[PDB]
Amino acid sequence: SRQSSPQSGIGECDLQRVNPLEPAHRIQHEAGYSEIWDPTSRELQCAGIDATRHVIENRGLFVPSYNNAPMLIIVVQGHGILGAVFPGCPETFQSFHPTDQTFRDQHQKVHFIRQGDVIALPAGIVHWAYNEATEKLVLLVIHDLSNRENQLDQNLRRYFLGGNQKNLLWNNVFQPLDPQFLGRASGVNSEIIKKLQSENDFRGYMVRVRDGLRLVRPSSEEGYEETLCTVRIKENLLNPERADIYTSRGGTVSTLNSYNLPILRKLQLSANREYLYPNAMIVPEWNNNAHSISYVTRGSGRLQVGGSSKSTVYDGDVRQGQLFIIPQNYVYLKQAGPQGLELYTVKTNDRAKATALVGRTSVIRAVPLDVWINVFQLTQDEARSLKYNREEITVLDPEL
Amino acid sequence: SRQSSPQSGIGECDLQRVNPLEPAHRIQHEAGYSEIWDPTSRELQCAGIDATRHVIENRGLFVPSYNNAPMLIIVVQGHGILGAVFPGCPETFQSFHPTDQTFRDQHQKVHFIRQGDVIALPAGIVHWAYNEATEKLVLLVIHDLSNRENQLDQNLRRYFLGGNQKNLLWNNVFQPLDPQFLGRASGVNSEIIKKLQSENDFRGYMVRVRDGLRLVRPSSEEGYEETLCTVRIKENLLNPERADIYTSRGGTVSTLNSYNLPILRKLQLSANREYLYPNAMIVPEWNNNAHSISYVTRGSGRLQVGGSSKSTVYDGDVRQGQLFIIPQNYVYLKQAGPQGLELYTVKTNDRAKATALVGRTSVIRAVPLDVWINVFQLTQDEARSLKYNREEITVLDPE
Amino acid sequence: SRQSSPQSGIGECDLQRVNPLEPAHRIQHEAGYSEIWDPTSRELQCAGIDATRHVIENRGLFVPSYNNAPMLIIVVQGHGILGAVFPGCPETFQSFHPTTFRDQHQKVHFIRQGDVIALPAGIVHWAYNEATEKLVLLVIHDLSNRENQLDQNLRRYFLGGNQKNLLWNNVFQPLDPQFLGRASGVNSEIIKKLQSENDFRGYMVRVRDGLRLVRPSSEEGYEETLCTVRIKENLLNPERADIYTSRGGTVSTLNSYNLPILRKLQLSANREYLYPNAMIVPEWNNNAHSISYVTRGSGRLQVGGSSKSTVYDGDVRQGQLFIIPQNYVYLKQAGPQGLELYTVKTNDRAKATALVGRTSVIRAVPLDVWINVFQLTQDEARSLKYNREEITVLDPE
Amino acid sequence: SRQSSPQSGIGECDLQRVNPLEPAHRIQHEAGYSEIWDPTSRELQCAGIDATRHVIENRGLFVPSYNNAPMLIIVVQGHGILGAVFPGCPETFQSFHPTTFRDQHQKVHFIRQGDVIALPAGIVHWAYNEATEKLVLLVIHDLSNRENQLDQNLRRYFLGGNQKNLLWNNVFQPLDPQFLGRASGVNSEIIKKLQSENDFRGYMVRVRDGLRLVRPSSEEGYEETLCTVRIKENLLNPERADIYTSRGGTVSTLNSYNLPILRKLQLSANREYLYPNAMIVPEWNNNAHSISYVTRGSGRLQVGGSSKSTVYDGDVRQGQLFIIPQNYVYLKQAGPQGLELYTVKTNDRAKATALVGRTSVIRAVPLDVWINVFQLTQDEARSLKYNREEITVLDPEL
Amino acid sequence: SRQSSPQSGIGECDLQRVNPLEPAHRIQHEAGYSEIWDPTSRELQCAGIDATRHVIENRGLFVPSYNNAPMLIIVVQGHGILGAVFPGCPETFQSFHPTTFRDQHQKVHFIRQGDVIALPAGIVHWAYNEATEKLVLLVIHDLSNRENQLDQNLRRYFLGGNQKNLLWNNVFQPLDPQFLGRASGVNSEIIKKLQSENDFRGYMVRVRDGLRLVRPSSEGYEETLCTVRIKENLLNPERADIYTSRGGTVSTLNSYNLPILRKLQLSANREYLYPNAMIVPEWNNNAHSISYVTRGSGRLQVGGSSKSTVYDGDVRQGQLFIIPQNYVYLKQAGPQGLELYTVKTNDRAKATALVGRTSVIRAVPLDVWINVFQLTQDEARSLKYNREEITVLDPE
Ligand SMILES: O=C(O)Cc1c[nH]c2ccccc12
Ligand SMILES: O=C(O)Cc1c[nH]c2ccccc12
Repeated sequence: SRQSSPQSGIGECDLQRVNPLEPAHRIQHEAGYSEIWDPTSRELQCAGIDATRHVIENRGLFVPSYNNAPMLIIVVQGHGILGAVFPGCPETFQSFHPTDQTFRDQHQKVHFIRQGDVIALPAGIVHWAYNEATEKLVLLVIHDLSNRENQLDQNLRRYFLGGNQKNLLWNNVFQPLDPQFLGRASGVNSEIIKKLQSENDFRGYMVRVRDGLRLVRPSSEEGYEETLCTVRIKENLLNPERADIYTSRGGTVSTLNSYNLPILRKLQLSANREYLYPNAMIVPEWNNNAHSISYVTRGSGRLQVGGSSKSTVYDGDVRQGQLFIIPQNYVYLKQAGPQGLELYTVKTNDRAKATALVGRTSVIRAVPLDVWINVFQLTQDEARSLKYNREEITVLDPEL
Repeated sequence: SRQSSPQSGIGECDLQRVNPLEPAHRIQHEAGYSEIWDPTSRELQCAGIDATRHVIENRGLFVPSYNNAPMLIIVVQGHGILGAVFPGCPETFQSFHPTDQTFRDQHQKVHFIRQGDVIALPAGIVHWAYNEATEKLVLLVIHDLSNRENQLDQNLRRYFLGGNQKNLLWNNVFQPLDPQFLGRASGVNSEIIKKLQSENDFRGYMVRVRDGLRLVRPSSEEGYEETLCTVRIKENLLNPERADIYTSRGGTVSTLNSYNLPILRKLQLSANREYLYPNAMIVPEWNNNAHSISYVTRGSGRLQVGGSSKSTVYDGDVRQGQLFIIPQNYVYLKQAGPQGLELYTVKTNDRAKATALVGRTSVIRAVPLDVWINVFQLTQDEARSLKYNREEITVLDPE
Repeated sequence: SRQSSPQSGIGECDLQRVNPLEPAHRIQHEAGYSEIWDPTSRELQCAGIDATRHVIENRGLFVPSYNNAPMLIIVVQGHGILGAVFPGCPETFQSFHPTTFRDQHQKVHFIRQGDVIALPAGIVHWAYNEATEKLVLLVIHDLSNRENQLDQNLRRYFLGGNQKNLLWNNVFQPLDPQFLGRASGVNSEIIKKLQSENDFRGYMVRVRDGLRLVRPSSEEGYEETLCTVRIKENLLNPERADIYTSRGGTVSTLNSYNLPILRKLQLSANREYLYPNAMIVPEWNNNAHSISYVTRGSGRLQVGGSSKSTVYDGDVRQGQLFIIPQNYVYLKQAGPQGLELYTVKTNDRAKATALVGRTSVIRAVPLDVWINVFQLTQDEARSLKYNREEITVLDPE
Repeated sequence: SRQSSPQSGIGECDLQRVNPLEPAHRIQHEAGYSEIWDPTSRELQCAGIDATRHVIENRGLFVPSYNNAPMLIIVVQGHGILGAVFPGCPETFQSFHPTTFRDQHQKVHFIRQGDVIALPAGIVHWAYNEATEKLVLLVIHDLSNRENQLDQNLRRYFLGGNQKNLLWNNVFQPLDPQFLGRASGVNSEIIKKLQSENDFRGYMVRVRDGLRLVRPSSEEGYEETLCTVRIKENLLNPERADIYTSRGGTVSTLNSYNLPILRKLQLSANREYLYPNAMIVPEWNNNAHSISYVTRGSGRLQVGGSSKSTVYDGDVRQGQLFIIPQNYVYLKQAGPQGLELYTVKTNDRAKATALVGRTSVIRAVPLDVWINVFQLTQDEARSLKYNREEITVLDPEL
Repeated sequence: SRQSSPQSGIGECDLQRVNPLEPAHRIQHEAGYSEIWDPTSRELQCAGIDATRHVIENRGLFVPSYNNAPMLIIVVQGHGILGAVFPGCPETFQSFHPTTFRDQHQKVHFIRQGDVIALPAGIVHWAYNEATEKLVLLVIHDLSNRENQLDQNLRRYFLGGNQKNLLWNNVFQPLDPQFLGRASGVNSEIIKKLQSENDFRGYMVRVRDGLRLVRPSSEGYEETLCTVRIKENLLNPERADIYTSRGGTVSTLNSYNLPILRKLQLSANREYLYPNAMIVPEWNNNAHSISYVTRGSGRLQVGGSSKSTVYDGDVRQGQLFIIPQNYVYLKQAGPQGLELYTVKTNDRAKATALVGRTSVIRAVPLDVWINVFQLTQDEARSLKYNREEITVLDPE
């Protein structure tokens, strides 16, 4: 129901330690593989999320599926096509030729995805993906299990329209049905339905399309179908020109919330891309209204996290390919190593905001100097230095 | 609190089986009876609902009560009068005559209910019902326990203003109170209060009104009181003319959501009525954003449900009087038997939507042909058959 | 996550007993103390709240902190200053002389007895007692609030402080002073002072010569809107009454039609003042739990629940907290000194349903329903409707 | 544009007189007629409305059309079929047999006396009368609505029709038949039929053989939500009453707490039924103009405005329209045959303020204010507050 | 005030004719020029809009200004940098070296051909051309918008500038320099530079060796409301929302795409038609349409309230045309195709089709049209079904 809770330490988010995490299981398909982070880790259970890394080979088709939880998809590498189906919307990508005959077809709009895209999809919505590039298409999918859109319980379901094998709730939805019953409903013979059920077809859930996928797509140009049915699903965060915060020699923050992408308001999710130059820092801070789930796409650095105890919750490296969860209100500091550091972060609220302890937007600045003089037993000059020594907002220059 | 959960990889809604459910327990009153579905069934626990079927006889008055959860009430049979009390609104049903005398009275608006009506009531609202007719008035009540309006825990409370019993949380709220204390508050003798407590009453919670209930109701015509206090509480779904989908020879769907009945937006519920002619079907589909709770009011059919396992969750018949629950995102197929099939369904969201696997609105059409060719290993002809063979939306013609 | 439940059919709110509660644990600081109600009590876990009574001595400073749950704060006694920081807003209380009165900071709030202050989760707040009498704050944290995505336990995360299972901590302590120093651009020895290790004054510190801040003197863009949100309203003046019955008393309600921030927080409050022997009509809360604190006097409280047996029937008095869950019927009568209560309710626009008086459910139902249900005569059923002509506050005559 | 104003204090609503009005022009069609109230009357200009009475005879089809202003349609008499088209919604009334009963189209609505129907600007609608008695539609268009970005004049754009300054036109006529034919994929002589070349039936045509529609038979995605929006509600049954005073009569209110589309449209309505000699309490509309149509009976209406002299004190009777602007005080009493009124108000959640009865402003103000303002005794002031125990509808024998 | 009306049965939008329009006036600057469409034209007064085309030369800086009306800006050609200031937001583009490379300013936006930028009334904005080719901005100001509480005329208030009936002014000129200097803490000689009264470069100035900005390069509320996206690019055929092979595309821009459009009550689209392709005949059900032809040409027919066509003729590159709410229209591309950018005066503006799968013809029962138009049943089926496209028609 709407009223759920995780499987399970005075409480499920009273974590004494957090660690960067790697995937715990790999599923092979014909045309790629899926790596799953352990859904039972305390970090993931506290954050209410699942995390998956799909790796789709060249000419690989990821079988359409729907989930019980909304998600953000980060395109980590590659480029391709994503489909998303809005039920009751007309098919507006149309070709009435020929009369390669598979070019005669009508379907819903398809989306051209590329590295740096963050794609937002509701629960219940069918989606699929196809890699048209030579390099692998790598999708990092964060499913928000605790979202109001999931009325089941705090476990991910993946319901596929097709597929078969080459504790997970992952299934071809046509399999548990009577093919004759489904056949009569669809107006097709039950042997067509047996092909939907994928009997004797063990390619997994990403299949190779040998000669390339044929679809209706716009060529070079050298009612509600216009509004609701056209909702923007993604935005690219990769261009440094898309930065919202920029400190020269320090790096960028590129935020993605419902002031940018409208569907995020319904989904109650946000994201960001942070790029740090070598040795640069993000100001120490906490998330005031959200958990943060970060994936390191490039580089490395040091992360320190503080919680409820006098002892540190984590103090160590993060590096490429790792995920890390920072719960709401835990304090954290990041510094890039010598190669820089690039992260994408999903946050469990729309309009997720952080509170800084350093810089022009700091809580230290906002409090009277004499409060800090008394609390910290500082002199006036020591407390001024605390307020004003860093003049940056959010992104710290390693050279100050 | 707001943060609750039921009694129940594995999860409370990870169901490998569902079955049609009949009531598990009957409570007999003087002027009718109440049948309760087992609240501990896995289906009900997952969907976060209770279900009750109240049968109110001729000249039967169902004692006023309030609950901790909002509800939809389906009028399965009969007709009668329903009261619902909005606190802080004035009494706008008014008679100043005479000077028999109980006709001199003021009370809030009463509602004239009939078969096919679906009535929506928030948590905490006092309501009551009466049957004027000779046929029984049958109300199917679906309480949404996981609703935000319920801050207590995932169990139904029934708090009656009167009544007496001769674990269910069903109680006459006056009984625990000190009658002297309540009488001093109310300005009445503590013996009137002991009549409110009804400690020696054997009639239960539906009482006979031998000579018929008298109230202030409009006669033949042959400020905030106009707006908030007037909120509409019901809509009738029975007329085929109220259909939103109609397929000749197949049947109708009549949907009830917040574009139809404004109070549903606040309650986060919606409802529909499906009528299938013999052997007709509703397209195979799943609910995107809600659980479904269906009650068979006439006829019979076959239902198949799929879930997360390669094996079916249910494949069998459904029959008049049975309740069945389909959780969010489970796929289901329905076909009417040889007498047709009528269902009313409550869904656990505002503007609940289904996604079809067949027909013009199908997800199959929406996806490029070549994806299906590749995924299912179909020919181009077979893929096109799959897209276009059924030209219906939602309700399938058996011919 | 967003989907949680307390450590608590036998639901967490199926309470066969309630009773008025006093705090169970006290924490001593240099400049006052903190009294905590037992967070494990069935009543508190049902209501989804934590309750704290902070007592701040003269010249005492309550170290800044933030929590995982929104709160209402009732100023039971005294007066003082309250800070609340909105991240990303500029410092608009400014002094540029001399060139610690040279400072810029956020707007500070002047608080006094009768104020109800509303703060979201995650916001840094602090408080200072200006007056000679103790400043007494009753804080109700709403743990089950949507703003709390962690679990159903309060975190108090302090910016400073140290000792003079609770999740109460100086957030600087678990960070590396050299790492935090580099980010802050200060020496690590300054960071060690933030960590307060060697400083054991607790979380309320004495300010010998009085706190110096930027405050407005006598006058004898987004900074103007979002950043200037109202955070409190005073409920004490009988003139702020919304319901008044002469010889009876007042109810002074605080909801989002009064204080806008309450809409986002999903909380409201009220102050009830009853003259000796007066009553609030019997009723139930139709969309909220109520958490009441008795600030003055005493009275009788009866609560009814799901059983034939009363859930409570007895005295309430000064200093006690009582919880009435959603839908439970209750009646209150003031004793011979009167009765003052402040109450917090777990909803935006919390509403009660009356069983007595001009807004009663009894009036709204047809007379012949009550005739038949209760086996009353017509005169008796009219008595029941009409004998009390008051709304909400009953006149002891 | 959005920023408009009428052709014509003394501002446009500083009205020294209001009168009940009758229609000023009749347009004859083949299969009925349309009666139009004078759009230049000061009352209609003030209220920002256009009022039309359409009379559709048996087997009369009112040609589909759309307007630049939203409307409330009151079914004064008869019953029939109404269609409204939501663009981009699928056709969910479907018949696949035989292999003009084989058709798909959008939902059609079965309309009857007492129905109030709400339609936005720009939506195509049409109606058909299958019954013996004439189908009588009173259409109130809200010209000043935000939905109308043109100017303060109604347009009536028909998809068909031709004559049997009003802006009333068959929209196909100003198009080039070759160009339109190419676009539609039909021969340009089919297009000439669309232009209703040589067809002079007006805008209600007779259906010689009766209309063949796909309509639900007896039962003895977005298409389910947005595309299903409720367009109407019946107000006629005394059981639907929101306010009832025995021997006095009823008020049945229609606003966005009842019919959700009204929120978007910023309109509301009500039906008032008064037994002989009964009254509606004197009052004013605090946030809307009122546009009332008398469907049955007769009565006395008095209106007060900004001057010492009454704005109107006189009879109203069946078939008359009367406009009461925002904040003008009014009182109504039924005649010896009772009085039935349907009223449109220019706001979502239109409310009135009562000078008499339990909801009155008199009750809300301290007694001593009225003692001092009116120079009454304490007893006279209590009489004023309390002599009428009714809310809104007054008992002629209280 | 909020209650206004344009300068001058009969009504301001009862148009018997519409025409494609070109600018009526050209204002030269040092580093570009501005072309203004006649604001008294019946079409523009009906639609409640002004239209301007600014052409900015290489290394030209368009002086910052603010207006009383919200606008959509179409980047017709070129690329550059646009600034927009949100008052009360912090400067988050920051350089602290050397110790004018050392500066802090608000975010700057990299604009390019195909971008549609949305700006509220009252917001200071400015633009600079990075490239060799001219930067060409087509600006549609929505005068009738609720954001304009003044009256139905555009004001252009510049922070600088001076000449090289329009309400176009350097806001510092009417101020006393001593008084403004005292407030600003600067000498009155700086304020006289602000006033620019002996500067004859106009409102677009040449920046000799490039503008020095803090901008990214080799790779609280400040993160939310201060970040609001102001633009979306419509040029890529892949951004298309409606696509008919051999016909063209429609790429729509409304508040389900770009959140700020909800507050502004505006939307836009780009239409690209292959040679001889059509958009289905239709009307705008809830807005006026203001179309600018960026490429190519075509035939446009418009119908209104009479039996006489309102317009039937060609539209060509560089021309603006207005279709009021509810007027019916048909468009066909000429032999080079047609590209249009359109601004519509509503949030979530929608059109109704007379042809194709979404048509009103399909939604109405067959027998209604059989009776209205005196068609055979086969004719009326042809009328519903002969075009199976939605919105964009295949010329074959
Ligand atoms: O109306 C039609 O003929 C096509 C159409 C419009 N909206 C639709 C949604 C789903 C499937 C088809 C359609
Ligand atoms: O812009 C500035 O220079 C100051 C400023 C404006 N808004 C702010 C928000 C937080 C901190 C500083 C500022």
